[PDB]
Amino acid sequence: SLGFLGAAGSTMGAASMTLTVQARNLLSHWGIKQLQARVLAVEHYLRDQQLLGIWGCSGKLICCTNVPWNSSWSNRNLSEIWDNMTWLQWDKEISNYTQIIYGLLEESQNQQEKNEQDLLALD
Amino acid sequence: SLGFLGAAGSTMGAASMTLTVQARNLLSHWGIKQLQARVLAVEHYLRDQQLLGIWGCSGKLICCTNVPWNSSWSNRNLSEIWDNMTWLQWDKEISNYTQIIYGLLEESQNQQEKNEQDLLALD
Amino acid sequence: SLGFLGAAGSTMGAASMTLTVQARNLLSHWGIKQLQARVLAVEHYLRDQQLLGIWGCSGKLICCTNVPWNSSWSNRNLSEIWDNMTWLQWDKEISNYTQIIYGLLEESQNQQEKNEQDLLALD
Amino acid sequence: NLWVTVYYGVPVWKDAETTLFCASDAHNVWATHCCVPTDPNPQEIHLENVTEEFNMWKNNMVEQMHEDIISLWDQSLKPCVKLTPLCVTLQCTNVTNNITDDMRGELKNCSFNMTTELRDKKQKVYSLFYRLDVVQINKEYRLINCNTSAITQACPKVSFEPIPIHYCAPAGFAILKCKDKKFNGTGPCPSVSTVQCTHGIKPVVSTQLLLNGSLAEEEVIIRSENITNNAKNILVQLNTPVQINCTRPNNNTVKSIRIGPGQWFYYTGDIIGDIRQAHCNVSKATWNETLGKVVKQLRKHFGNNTIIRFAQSSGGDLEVTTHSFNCGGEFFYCNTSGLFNSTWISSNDSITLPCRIKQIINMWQRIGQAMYAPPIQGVIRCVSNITGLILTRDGSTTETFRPGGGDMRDNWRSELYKYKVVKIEPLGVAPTRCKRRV
Amino acid sequence: NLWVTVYYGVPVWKDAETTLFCASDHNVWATHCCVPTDPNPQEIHLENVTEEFNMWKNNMVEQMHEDIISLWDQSLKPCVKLTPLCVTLQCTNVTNNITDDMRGELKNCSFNMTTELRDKKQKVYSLFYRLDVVQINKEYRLINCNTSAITQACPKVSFEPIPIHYCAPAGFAILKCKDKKFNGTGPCPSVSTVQCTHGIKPVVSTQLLLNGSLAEEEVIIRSENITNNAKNILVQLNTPVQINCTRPNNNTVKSIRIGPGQWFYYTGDIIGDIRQAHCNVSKATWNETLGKVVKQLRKHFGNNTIIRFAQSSGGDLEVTTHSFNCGGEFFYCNTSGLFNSTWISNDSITLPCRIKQIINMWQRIGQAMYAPPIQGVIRCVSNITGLILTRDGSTTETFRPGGGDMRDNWRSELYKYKVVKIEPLGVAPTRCKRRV
Amino acid sequence: NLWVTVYYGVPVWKDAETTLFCASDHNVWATHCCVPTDPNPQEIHLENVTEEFNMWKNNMVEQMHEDIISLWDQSLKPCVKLTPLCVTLQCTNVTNNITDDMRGELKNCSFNMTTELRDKKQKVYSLFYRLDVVQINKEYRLINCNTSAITQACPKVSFEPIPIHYCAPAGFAILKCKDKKFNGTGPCPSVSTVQCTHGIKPVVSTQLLLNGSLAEEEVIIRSENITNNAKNILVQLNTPVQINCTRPNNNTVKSIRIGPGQWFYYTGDIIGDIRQAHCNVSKATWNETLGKVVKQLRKHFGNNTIIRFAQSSGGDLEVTTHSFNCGGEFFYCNTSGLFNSTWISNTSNDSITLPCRIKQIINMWQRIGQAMYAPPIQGVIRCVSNITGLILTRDGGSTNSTTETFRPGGGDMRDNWRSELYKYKVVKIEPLGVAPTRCKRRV
Ligand SMILES: *[C@@H]1O[C@H](CO)[C@@H](O[C@@H]2O[C@H](CO)[C@@H](O[C@@H]3O[C@H](CO[C@H]4O[C@H](CO)[C@@H](O)[C@H](O)[C@@H]4O)[C@@H](O)[C@H](O[C@H]4O[C@H](CO)[C@@H](O)[C@H](O)[C@@H]4O)[C@@H]3O)[C@H](O)[C@H]2NC(C)=O)[C@H](O)[C@H]1NC(C)=O
Ligand SMILES: *[C@@H]1O[C@H](CO)[C@@H](O[C@@H]2O[C@H](CO)[C@@H](O[C@@H]3O[C@H](CO[C@H]4O[C@H](CO)[C@@H](O)[C@H](O)[C@@H]4O)[C@@H](O)[C@H](O[C@H]4O[C@H](CO)[C@@H](O)[C@H](O)[C@@H]4O)[C@@H]3O)[C@H](O)[C@H]2NC(C)=O)[C@H](O)[C@H]1NC(C)=O
Ligand SMILES: *[C@@H]1O[C@H](CO)[C@@H](O[C@@H]2O[C@H](CO)[C@@H](O)[C@H](O)[C@H]2NC(C)=O)[C@H](O)[C@H]1NC(C)=O
Ligand SMILES: *[C@@H]1O[C@H](CO)[C@@H](O[C@@H]2O[C@H](CO)[C@@H](O)[C@H](O)[C@H]2NC(C)=O)[C@H](O)[C@H]1NC(C)=O
Ligand SMILES: *[C@@H]1O[C@H](CO)[C@@H](O[C@@H]2O[C@H](CO)[C@@H](O)[C@H](O)[C@H]2NC(C)=O)[C@H](O)[C@H]1NC(C)=O
Ligand SMILES: *[C@@H]1O[C@H](CO)[C@@H](O[C@@H]2O[C@H](CO)[C@@H](O)[C@H](O)[C@H]2NC(C)=O)[C@H](O)[C@H]1NC(C)=O
Ligand SMILES: *[C@@H]1O[C@H](CO)[C@@H](O[C@@H]2O[C@H](CO)[C@@H](O)[C@H](O)[C@H]2NC(C)=O)[C@H](O)[C@H]1NC(C)=O
Ligand SMILES: *[C@@H]1O[C@H](CO)[C@@H](O[C@@H]2O[C@H](CO)[C@@H](O)[C@H](O)[C@H]2NC(C)=O)[C@H](O)[C@H]1NC(C)=O
Ligand SMILES: *[C@@H]1O[C@H](CO)[C@@H](O)[C@H](O)[C@H]1NC(C)=O
Ligand SMILES: *[C@@H]1O[C@H](CO)[C@@H](O)[C@H](O)[C@H]1NC(C)=O
Ligand SMILES: *[C@@H]1O[C@H](CO)[C@@H](O)[C@H](O)[C@H]1NC(C)=O
Ligand SMILES: *[C@@H]1O[C@H](CO)[C@@H](O)[C@H](O)[C@H]1NC(C)=O
Ligand SMILES: *[C@@H]1O[C@H](CO)[C@@H](O)[C@H](O)[C@H]1NC(C)=O
Repeated sequence: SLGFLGAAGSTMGAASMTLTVQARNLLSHWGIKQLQARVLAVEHYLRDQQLLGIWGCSGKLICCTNVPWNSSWSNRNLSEIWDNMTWLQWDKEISNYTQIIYGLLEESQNQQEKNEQDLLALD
Repeated sequence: SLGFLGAAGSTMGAASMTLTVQARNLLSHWGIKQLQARVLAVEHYLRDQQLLGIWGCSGKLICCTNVPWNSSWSNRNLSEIWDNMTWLQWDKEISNYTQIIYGLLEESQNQQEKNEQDLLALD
Repeated sequence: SLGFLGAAGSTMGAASMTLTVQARNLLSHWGIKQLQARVLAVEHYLRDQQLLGIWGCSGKLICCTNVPWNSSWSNRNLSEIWDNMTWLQWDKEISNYTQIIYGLLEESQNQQEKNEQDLLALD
Repeated sequence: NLWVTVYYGVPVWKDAETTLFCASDAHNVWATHCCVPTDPNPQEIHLENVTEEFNMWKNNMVEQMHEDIISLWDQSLKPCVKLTPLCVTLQCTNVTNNITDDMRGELKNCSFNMTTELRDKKQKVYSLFYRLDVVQINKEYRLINCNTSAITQACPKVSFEPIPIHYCAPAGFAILKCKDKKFNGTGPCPSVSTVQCTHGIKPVVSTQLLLNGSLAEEEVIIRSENITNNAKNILVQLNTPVQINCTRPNNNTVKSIRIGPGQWFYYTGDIIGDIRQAHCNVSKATWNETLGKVVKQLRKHFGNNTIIRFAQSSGGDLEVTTHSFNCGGEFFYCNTSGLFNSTWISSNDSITLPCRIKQIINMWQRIGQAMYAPPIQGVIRCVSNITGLILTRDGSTTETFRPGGGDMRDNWRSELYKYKVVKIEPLGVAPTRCKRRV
Repeated sequence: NLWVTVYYGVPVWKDAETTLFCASDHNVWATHCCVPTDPNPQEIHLENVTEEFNMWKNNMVEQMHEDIISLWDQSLKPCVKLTPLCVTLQCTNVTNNITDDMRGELKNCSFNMTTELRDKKQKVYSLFYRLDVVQINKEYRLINCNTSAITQACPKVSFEPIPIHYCAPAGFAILKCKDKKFNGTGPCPSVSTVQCTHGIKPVVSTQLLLNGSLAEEEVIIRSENITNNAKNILVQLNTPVQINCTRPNNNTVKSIRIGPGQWFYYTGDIIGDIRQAHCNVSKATWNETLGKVVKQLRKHFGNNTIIRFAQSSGGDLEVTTHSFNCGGEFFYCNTSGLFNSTWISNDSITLPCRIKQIINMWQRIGQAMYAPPIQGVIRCVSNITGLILTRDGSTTETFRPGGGDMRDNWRSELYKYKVVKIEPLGVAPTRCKRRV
Repeated sequence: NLWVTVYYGVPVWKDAETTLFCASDHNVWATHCCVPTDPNPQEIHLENVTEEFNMWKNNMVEQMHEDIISLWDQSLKPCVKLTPLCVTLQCTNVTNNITDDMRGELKNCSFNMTTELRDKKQKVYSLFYRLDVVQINKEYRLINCNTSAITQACPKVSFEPIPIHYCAPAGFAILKCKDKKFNGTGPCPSVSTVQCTHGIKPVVSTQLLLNGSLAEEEVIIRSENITNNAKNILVQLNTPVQINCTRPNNNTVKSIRIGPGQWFYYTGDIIGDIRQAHCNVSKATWNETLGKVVKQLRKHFGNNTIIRFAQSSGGDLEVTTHSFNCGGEFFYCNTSGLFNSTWISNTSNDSITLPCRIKQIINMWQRIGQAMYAPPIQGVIRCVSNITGLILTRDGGSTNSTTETFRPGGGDMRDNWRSELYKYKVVKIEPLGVAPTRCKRRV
């Protein structure tokens, strides 16, 4: 019971056990400022949900994919990443490669939408 | 079709077969009252969809879970619950304990996801 | 690649390989016109997502369903549909049967959910 | 051996407060262009085996109707001429040339120095006034509003005629309607239905009698929050309209002067023919039958051996003590003592109610915002249906009832009592024998 | 044995109407109110897509019309209301420095105006351009005193047209017609998709279209129904005609306080000779341009048919002359000298111009603007990129300058664009079934 | 060997800007527009999180500034417009019941005012302070006649600050610095997350900051750039200094109509002696306060530097005096008695009395064209407040000499806000991210 972002600063492998706590708080002229803010909260939420959708991770807090990890992005050990490191630090270390990884996640899912359809057609 | 709320008053069993009808009718200074009405409808929709997602019931109208039912919450016979009572009555009886059940559902899903990740890593 | 709607005019088969190109661009007094524009985009996005959810196609780009195709809607050969026609043409051709098909898809998923619940209860 | 199962799309609801929007249907002060026209095909869903509790005395649909009406009224006047140049000394004499005793001393003939299109020029004009709008200063008079407010002239091209407004719930909400013909506004209603929009409601403004509303289906219905408490008003819904014919027999000629660049003032120039009072005609027998029915229903709450007496209003502002309404665009103040003068104990003969007319109107019981109702050229006649009453009971063996009123929310409750707004709560949980497979 | 398969992200669209917003990269068009735009906008060519456009039913035009009017009014809302000026004026003629062309054009008016203190008055003497002053019966009033109020335009706000880009909301797209020789009504074989239009300058003019786009190859004549004499003809040129407009008089501008921080601007005097404002075009350039127009009209009306041009037949100054905003001054130029000709199978043209300070723009009544005079001498150089012509209701067709409806200036730039809604969801048969 | 795994709900964030709304808990801070506060706000301490804060680049301050200006204008907008008042005034000196300080300070004016009827006039006489009236050539006009219009503030609307809590929208959070002795520009070793700020009272003042937060441990000296002679220094005090302000004169307030529904308020008369408004500061407390300030300034300027305090160099009253709103009246107090000392090597019930001027025509926020008339208040006014911080400017004398001089500064309202909003920054929550794991997706 750490609270919202109470795990920040904690080891990545430990902080990953409280994902629900942050996830459930993302949707939590003077009236226009409020109305605009409400709209933004929705827009940001939906953009992240759309990415999970196109990557095939809809409905999950933890999603495994078939994009292999490239040592170019990071050559750190799992005992150095999931332990002896927090998420704020990790985000900075691989900030460059975020766009690349996202592109690959999308490509992979689109290929697997096609492969599934072909198998069903063969059945 | 009985119409949008036509199933109300029928037994829970009978009403469980019309879920599509009620679900599809969600989402569907004077311009501010109209925008507020629109924004509010969206926010409520998304908040309920978020809970279903957190609990693992993503994109489904009926979900079975791994949380056992406690006789403390209600000890009625299933034949009474499904054949005599309607949903309005049921909800009033269990207005209490709603947040116990919801908390358990969030916990159960988090554990399930962790376990699936471990099996995939081992396989 | 081709860019947004760059596949328009291509055959349906070829065009189907660019679905993520269009999907990512669906979501993203004076200042009120700006809010209305934002709200409207969200509403359209969500209505399509809700509909996919009802049909059991949540999170998918290519969703196979169990509603059979009727010759009364269109009786073309598959090679004609997928290799000669484009999507703009197809949409015009079967415009009259859109609601029929959608109604059938909703009914089919409701039956599928009922069947799953009974099987799990029987186990 | 049971498991928790989650169901989405569950047909349940909770009482809730939300903001409604108007739809109306397809120039007028009701600004219906600001509403979104509804679907020509309405839907109503009867809910079989559903009983629900309604409470018309705690209904926020009423509060919203009130606020939107006030707001549109004010918005309508925003682009209209401000008659600030009229707060001048008026030099007035009596209109005596063609008067019957009916209006002796009621009309005044006033002369004054009015502004013109050019800043450096003045004009002398004269006009007729109805006395109720003019007060003596010391023959020197001023308009009644000079020491409290500015007056905005109503725009001559915009009608005040009520247009039915349909109020619609936002998605995620629903409006439940009570179909019980004997329902008195409070408690369980055995037969209900669901609608998305209300019937059209005409925003008729009146003070003692309710005009052009809905009629009760079977019997006169007495509704109150607590009938026991004489501090509350009683709303009465009738089973038959009582037809009332109202008129201003005088033929007014309307003149217009320029008062500034792009602005003009409208006023009564003269009167053609003789001068007689405005009045309303109510058939006596129909009124007597109607009132007798009201008495029978009142006896059900006060006792069969209690005498019921009707009396005229005892005092208060003219807006409260008389029956005030907008007839043809003019504002009438009718004396109803001729309708409520009878004690009830265990051939074209009509009742005539004299009516006075005012041009400077202070609506919605507010101070600081007056409206000038420009005169309407010609002779005015309007016919309307009395569909209900607002009565107030006094504090022995005899009870006394008088016309009550003055609070506009009561006029609304009489149409909105049938509806309540609820929130739809589609997500629910119940035990089943289905265990998730993992 | 085929089953319905649902596809999401399908490249399909429908004709649609939505709200568009601006992205326009001290100015009346309030570009600070627009979003910043894309430094490098994308365009996608829709190879093998043919789509229909109809410029006369394009609601983008109607929205531009509404936005332009609202922006205009918003810039005037916070400016001083010149109501103390609606007084009797004592006026005499300015005959001190007149050429024969200016005889009776300017008047010297004296009046008693308000000042900072309510108690005091001041005598003011200003010059007017006659068209703004109407005789009362040497007693005159400003023309607007019976119908409207005057708002002084703020001296700090420029009226110079600045390009405005219109952008569609997500879920919508703007199709653009890339075909040359496209007249605006019918199939367009080469189209592309953009999110925002190119910038359009909101230039206000009445007979000649100024500073617009040029036709790619040849004069294009567009109309809703060319054989219907009730319709206007919009002619797009493929070459500019350069026009030089001048107000040669050197104005000295004075100002007074008329109220509590309120001030009025007016012409005090004029240095040197007063001459009429005028516009110049080359005769040869104009004759070549007009000949091209004639050739294209001939294709539509027939060979060995006489094509005649004539001056506008009548109506208000705003439609009988070519009006425009030059340096902030409002000119009303006589184009008869351009359109006086008959066509059958160094040396310039000078057009006289009048100037007004009280402006009733967008054909509205009750809202009038006062344009402060500008100190100094003004010259503008602009390109004529099109014409608005009407066809006179035999063996001879007669064309006259037309105009008066601002929607037409808009259409000349927006004819290439259409708004559609994206419909990403759809179905088709295929040999695929869902496992149960 | 390793695969990309996507996580949602990851506890990370980025610097970000957004629009904050107010939550509150007859004023000019539209507290009725604001939503209510959370009776049980949740402050979450973040263990092992170091976050960099910069109070000088904090846009919360800019947003508060704009909100205050807009709220101010909205509350004034519907009130009576005193344009009938810009008339020639005939004025003489008040000589009856005058002490020596108030000599020529107060004037007795008469004028021809309008009435409800357009045809009539009334002769009204009111008292005005000499700061509001400027001579025309005994002929005077109000100071605003040649630059602005006057709106009378509505008598029913207070000017007493009500705490405002700013709240982030969902998707955003506010990080708070709990590091005591935080100078406001630097990494903060101990932080917590809140959704709403504490309640900040939008107190308006110039040279001395009133009714703010106190430093937890010791006086804190903060500036954008301490070595830049062009920057102001914000000093947060450890203990409050109590200041007692009053206007002893018993004003009788009169009201007339100047048009239909338009009431004008003015001072009619004064009962008894006419004395100068003033503020009292405990002498001993003030002397201890400066000694503490000096010890801290030395950390930046050295021991061998003499620290001298001096009065403001000059300018408009709004920047040379201590301005504040007391009881609804506007005071301009001359703080020369507070900043007249030299500290070399850091060297009862007495008090310092500061004379104050009263002004009714107010031009706030350093704007031109929008002027307000503050109605006089019936009766005698006294208010007690806490000095919680100072704004100082610096004459960089130590560069050339052994003596450094500090003077009262301020006047830019943004600096008053920075005083409270230095502990907070807005960040955007970024719930998505990836990391390598051993997990793969079954096909
Ligand atoms: C209870 O409900 C009744 C309706 O049943 C209301 O009575 C109506 O009141 C309106 C005015 O508010 C009357 O409308 C006026 O009627 C005049 C006569 O109409 C005849 O001639 C026209 C052709 O010219 C026919 O179409 C029509 O059927 C009649 O045969 C018109 O001349 C008036 O138009 C002029 O004035 C209006 C002012 O708003 C302008 O906008 C117009 O442009 C024009 O200058 C107008 O239409 C209506 O006739 C009345 N009906 C009846 C049956 O009497 C009651 O008022 C209502 N009760 C309450 C309290 O509101
Ligand atoms: C720093 O912080 C301090 C507080 O810690 C502020 O001081 C307060 O200032 C307000 C406003 O001047 C004071 O409130 C006023 O008090 C008047 C005196 O009566 C009081 O005492 C009697 C007797 O016990 C009580 O019966 C009465 O209710 C009061 O408690 C009242 O007359 C005032 O009310 C009138 O004016 C207001 C205007 O807003 C109207 O709304 C009312 O209807 C009425 O006409 C008002 O209540 C308060 O007492 C002061 N507190 C203390 C402890 O002294 C400083 O002002 C602040 N510093 C700065 C710069 O803002
Ligand atoms: C902040 O850092 C400290 C030091 O590493 C963490 O404390 C350790 O926590 C683990 C897990 O509970 C214990 O097994 C160790 O014994 C603790 N170390 C010491 C020295 O006591 C602390 O958990 C971190 N905080 C957060 C929120 O992650
Ligand atoms: C209806 O109004 C009456 C009158 O106020 C209420 O009865 C009173 O109740 C109080 C206690 O709350 C007693 O002290 C009074 O003596 C009672 N007066 C009378 C005349 O009985 C009554 O409770 C109200 N009923 C409802 C449903 O609100
Ligand atoms: C109100 O006016 C209506 C007419 O507008 C009256 O109805 C008329 O009644 C007389 C009675 O003899 C009949 O001759 C007429 O034919 C009726 N007219 C219509 C329209 O049917 C009605 O009686 C009047 N009521 C009162 C009490 O004034
Ligand atoms: C603009 O070009 C279109 C062709 O692209 C012309 O449309 C044709 O008009 C004729 C005569 O009415 C019809 O018979 C054809 O069927 C139309 N073709 C199409 C594709 O619609 C149009 O008339 C031209 N308009 C102008 C002003 O030049
Ligand atoms: C507030 O305190 C911090 C921490 O001591 C000061 O930060 C130093 O600033 C200098 C100049 O840019 C840098 O070279 C140092 O590296 C910073 N120190 C650290 C630990 O990062 C800051 O300057 C102080 N601000 C004021 C106004 O005194
Ligand atoms: C400011 O005013 C307060 C009163 O509001 C003074 O405090 C009082 O001091 C006397 C000293 O004899 C005590 O008996 C009272 O009990 C104190 N009252 C309160 C409420 O504390 C304070 O001394 C004044 N300060 C200055 C600088 O004038
Ligand atoms: C209401 O109850 C009757 C049995 O008395 C049943 O036949 C009917 O179907 C029920 N209505 C609904 C909506 O379930
Ligand atoms: C100014 O007013 C005086 C009267 O006070 C009048 O005689 C004079 O003609 C007016 N002057 C002008 C220019 O209107
Ligand atoms: C008011 O006092 C000042 C003091 O300097 C003096 O100069 C002035 O003449 C006095 N005015 C009157 C009217 O007494
Ligand atoms: C102040 O006025 C009073 C009368 O109200 C008088 O008795 C007293 O002497 C005057 N004091 C001074 C200093 O003028
Ligand atoms: C102020 O405090 C210092 C010590 O910090 C002391 O030496 C000095 O005498 C004090 N001054 C007064 C006036 O009390």
